[PDB]
Amino acid sequence: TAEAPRINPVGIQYLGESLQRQVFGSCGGKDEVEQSDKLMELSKKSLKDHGLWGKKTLITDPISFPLPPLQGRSLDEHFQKIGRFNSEPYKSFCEDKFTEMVARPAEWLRKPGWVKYVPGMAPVEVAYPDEELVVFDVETLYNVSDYPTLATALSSTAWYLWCSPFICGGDDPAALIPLNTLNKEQVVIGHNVAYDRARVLEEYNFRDSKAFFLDTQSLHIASFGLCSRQRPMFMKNNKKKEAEVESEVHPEISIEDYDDPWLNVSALNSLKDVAKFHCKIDLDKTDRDFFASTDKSTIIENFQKLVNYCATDVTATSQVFDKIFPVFLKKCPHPVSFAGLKSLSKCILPTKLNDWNDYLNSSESLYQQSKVQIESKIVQIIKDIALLKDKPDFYLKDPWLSQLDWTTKPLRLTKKGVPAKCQKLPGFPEWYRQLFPSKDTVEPKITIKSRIIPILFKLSWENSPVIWSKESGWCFNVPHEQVETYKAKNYVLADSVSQEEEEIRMNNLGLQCTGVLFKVPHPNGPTFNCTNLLTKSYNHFFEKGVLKSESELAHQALQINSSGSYWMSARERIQSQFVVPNCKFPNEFQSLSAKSSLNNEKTNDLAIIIPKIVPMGTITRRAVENTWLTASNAKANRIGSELKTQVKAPPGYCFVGADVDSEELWIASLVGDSIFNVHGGTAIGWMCLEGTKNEGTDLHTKTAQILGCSRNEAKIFNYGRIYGAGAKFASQLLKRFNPSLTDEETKKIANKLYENTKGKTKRSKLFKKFWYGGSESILFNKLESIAEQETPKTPVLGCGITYSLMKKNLRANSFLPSRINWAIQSSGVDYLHLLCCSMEYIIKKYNLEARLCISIHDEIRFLVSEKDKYRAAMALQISNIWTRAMFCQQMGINELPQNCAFFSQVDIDSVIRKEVNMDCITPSNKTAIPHGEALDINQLLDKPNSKLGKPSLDIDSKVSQYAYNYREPVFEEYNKSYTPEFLKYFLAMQVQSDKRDVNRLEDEYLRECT
DNA sequence: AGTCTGCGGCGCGCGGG
DNA sequence: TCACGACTACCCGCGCGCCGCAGACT
DNA sequence: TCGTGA
Ligand SMILES: Nc1ncnc2c1ncn2[C@H]1C[C@H](O)[C@@H](COP(=O)(O)OP(=O)(O)OP(=O)(O)O)O1
Ligand SMILES: *P(=O)(O)OC[C@@H]1CC[C@H](n2cc(C)c(=O)[nH]c2=O)O1
Ligand SMILES: [Mg+2]
Repeated sequence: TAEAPRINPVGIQYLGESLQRQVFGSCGGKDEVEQSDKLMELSKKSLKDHGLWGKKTLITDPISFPLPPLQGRSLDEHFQKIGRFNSEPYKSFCEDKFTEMVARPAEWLRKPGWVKYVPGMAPVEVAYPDEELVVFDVETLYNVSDYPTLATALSSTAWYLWCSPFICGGDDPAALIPLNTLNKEQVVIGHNVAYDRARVLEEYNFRDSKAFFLDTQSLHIASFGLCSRQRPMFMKNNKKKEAEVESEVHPEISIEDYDDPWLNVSALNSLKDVAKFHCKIDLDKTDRDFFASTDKSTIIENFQKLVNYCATDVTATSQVFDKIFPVFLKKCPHPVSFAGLKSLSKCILPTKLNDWNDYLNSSESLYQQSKVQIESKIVQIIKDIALLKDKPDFYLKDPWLSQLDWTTKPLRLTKKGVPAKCQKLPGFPEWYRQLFPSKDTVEPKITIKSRIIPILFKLSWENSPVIWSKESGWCFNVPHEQVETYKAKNYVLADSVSQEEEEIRMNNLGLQCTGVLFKVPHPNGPTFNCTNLLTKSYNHFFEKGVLKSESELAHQALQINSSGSYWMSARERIQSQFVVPNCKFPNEFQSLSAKSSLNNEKTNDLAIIIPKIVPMGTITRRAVENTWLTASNAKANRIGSELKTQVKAPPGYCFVGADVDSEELWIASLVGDSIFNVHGGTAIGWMCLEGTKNEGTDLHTKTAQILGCSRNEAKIFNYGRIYGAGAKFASQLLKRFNPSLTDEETKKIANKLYENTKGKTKRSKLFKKFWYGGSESILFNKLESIAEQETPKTPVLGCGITYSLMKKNLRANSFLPSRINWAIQSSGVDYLHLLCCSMEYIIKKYNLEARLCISIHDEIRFLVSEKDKYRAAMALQISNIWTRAMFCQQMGINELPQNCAFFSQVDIDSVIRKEVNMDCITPSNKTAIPHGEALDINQLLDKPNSKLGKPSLDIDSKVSQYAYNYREPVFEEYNKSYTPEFLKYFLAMQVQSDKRDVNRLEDEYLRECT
């Protein structure tokens, strides 16, 4: 009949028989069972205390379908052989690189194209360099055009120079450098090589390239570290640098080297700093002004100097790479990292030109037109106050008008005659003079966020006028009789210095002071000062009666400067993007499919953008790019927020994408559950695996429904709790989420939640400090135990830590939390690398037409033709199940839950938007977009023509030749340090919920020790 | 020699991911 | 009685206020 | 870099 589900002692389902056999082979161990009775008693006690024992779980029919066979007995061997197969030729080329350098030609010849210089022979004109490894550099004349001007390259036996046709003659500046990328496999090394890659001619194809661009910066980022932390690690480097610069003489003993030894090891990212650190070479940068000139005639002179400078940069980059590369190989010895770096290096974005131009024009025009009107409105009222010096009593009476300073500056005479020099304006108000930054300026310069406009439009708080003070930004006067009442309302009293100072301004005019000032609350209640009134998060107080507007214009001035913040932030970066149309280069836009099959129909507009991505830009080996990974999603009231919508696929092609769900939380649950050897051993693991995203019963949704907030807000709350936060901080976030809640209530909720979540703490001389009585106590204790280790490594792949963060380098100013954050975030990077390697191998094996388009952290997208659309999704699911199985096998568990094995939904679309059923309507864009589709696993299986085709035997024959070496997992050497009786006693104390029991257990171990 | 009179780098608020 | 001990993490760029200096007429 | 409890 039908198959029977497999359930462990907790109500958790495992995979079916066929999938178990195909993935894990045959593995069964009764030794886990042998000690499991003790572990199960402790786990049972915890699950009974919190209330999770006996609760219902989701049960689903088993899934079984055939899978491609593995290439090894275990997952580690299979991934090792695949990783070596993907990266073999380039890895051979990168090693055994030349050490000695070829001398330079005495004279360089200016002629268009590629010229080869070999010592002892005449120069030769060549079409391509045609070499396995070169070092490369590009220079551009950026004020005139975006296209390159000259380039040079160094190889093992020759020197090469490329000169543009523009400088030789003519007036057409559009040209690109050819390198024969499509037909020859080669490695190109260079600092910030993403800039250089966008200039190569053969890169503008939809077909996959055969060249690997390697970046020295990312290698320096990953190994030897840098001052990434803005204040903890970077400011220190800056202060020691300015101390070295100022005082030329160096004392024998440094003043603070003992406190912070790590200071010596770290270095800055810019290539000059890397060169002077590693290779002790000084580089001058003076020539960069010559390429700012707007005349091609100046480039004709100083040609020799510019060429020699570029060659010097090439030599410096080569000698820097020679030092960096072996240490990177020593830190990260698994081939999967190298293959993943190669995969992440190459990306492409297709788009259209006229659409881009229309988008830019619309956004800019609306932004300027919105700004001008409100500025004019405010100038018009300032003019009348400017003439109101006469009849001083009128401004004297009004408190806001009284707050204005109406003094005037007298006139100067030199030799009894007026200089009329360095005089702003003669005998005009002093406040009005400040508005003008220069004499020549005719109209006052006034803008939203200026400090004076909350006076120009009168505004009140609790029907009380606002007054500015030196120590406290804004304060409203409150009568004495109600002061305790405002203390009841939790309003904070003003500082004593300001209260003493305000008496003089009150007693002047003969006015009287019958009240004390009360500070206007900043969003943060304690020790924060309010500065600006038109800022966001003041909108809730606005129109509630907490803040009163006598001027309706303020409301308009609030709507403007809130519909146009994003465009103000990003207009520069967006408008400066480099786009290349198809009409300029007709022969280069080539389809992904090998068979063209005609039907081009002379497509009017196409364009390609090459994103400039640094693959490793953080201590946690994450990638950086300034515009696209930091692009905002579409919003109804924000002008120009449809950026990612501009990417479109060419006809006959589509985008297939996926996103990982609850990644870091799942990794944390796994590393917590590793000790028990059973999935769901901890309470937080059971509260992670309780349900699925589709049914709506995930952990984040439950947190959202308990706290009454959105799912994103719950995500912020949970991640902040996990990395380490405070109850006051969490209560503050609850105050942001709902403005109608009294502070004491939020504090009470935060305290009860944290008391249930974390639990109590205990300090003992044998067992150091540990947590007990909490749901996530074991997860924490394991994290601090692994953070303290001498040589920390990533649990999955054994990647080492940077030199700067090592505890030997730091004897003061220790940074414990960064290590905890680093381990998990790095594990996420390892997940991404495994996904990319598996997808590449499957694509190459089954001859699918596919190429990676973009990968924003968890999110991954591909460009796939119409015929192969479902096959890519099938490959994605296979990649996901392999990656999850590898993660479980490394920790010591040989089983996997069924619910978390596969992606929830895989989406097929034509443009880049977050959800397929989104209209994406902005103030600039008034046209709806047709919907795509999203499929789960069953809807993927029942569709026809979604199965893989016939394989190729030669690929397996090539994979089979590589070798495999056994390695012991990282947690085993950690566990062999501790003796088993100490382990059983430590766990037995960690499960107790009362302090007296823990004391008794400690004494019982002391008696057993004898 | 005095007498003011601008001025660009540094740092903090404030938004995007 | 002191010994921790605190504390979301990883990134990007723009606008306004402040200060230690350069520069044009007595 | 001051603050705090068991
Ligand atoms: N406020 C945040 N604080 C710390 N880390 C964050 C934060 N936001 C996002 N991240 C980190 C942790 C996330 O697992 C990871 C990916 O972002 P995100 O997609 O929002 O989480 P997620 O993978 O659980 O989404 P989902 O489950 O809906 O697919 O980056
Ligand atoms: P955006 O699409 O919103 O974010 C994409 C990725 C997800 C993870 C990373 N990230 C985003 C945000 C908003 C954050 O605060 N911290 C992150 O690490 O960027
Ligand atoms: Mg996600």
